[PDB]
Amino acid sequence: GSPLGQDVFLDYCQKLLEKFRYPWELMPLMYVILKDADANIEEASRRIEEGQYVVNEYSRQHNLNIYDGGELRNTTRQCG
Amino acid sequence: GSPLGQDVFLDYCQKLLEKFRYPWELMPLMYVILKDADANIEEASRRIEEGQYVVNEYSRQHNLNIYDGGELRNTTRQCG
Repeated sequence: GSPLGQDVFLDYCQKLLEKFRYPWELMPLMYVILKDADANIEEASRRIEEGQYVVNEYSRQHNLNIYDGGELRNTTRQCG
Repeated sequence: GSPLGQDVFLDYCQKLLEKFRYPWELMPLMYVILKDADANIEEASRRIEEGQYVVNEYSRQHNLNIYDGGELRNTTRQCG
């Protein structure tokens, strides 16, 4: 009787949170994700990443990144 | 992969972001959520909210953070 159920659903989220090093204010999102991923972190963690990769890749598609990329070309190589 | 149609998936993701007024770094989450909610914001917005309520509701029950409105801070107060 001491171990409840809902508290556990949050436990799993606590991991999906510390793993992605997210602040404590993003708990409602780790909650829905696990809610859709059958709460299987091994599955949900595979979604967020596939997500980070999307967002991070999406932008790099429009070349809208003034970071220190440095090496940036295609096909063979311009000349530098 | 599958560009064009992918740009829109970000359009919905954006609303889910501005509506909850989330920073630009939480796009990978608004991405997974819509991915399972058929990307139907009207369907996902129901999860996140029900999510904010869970975390928010789950907290006021133990009075963890939810803003103290008092012992929050102090900095200084040497008036007299």
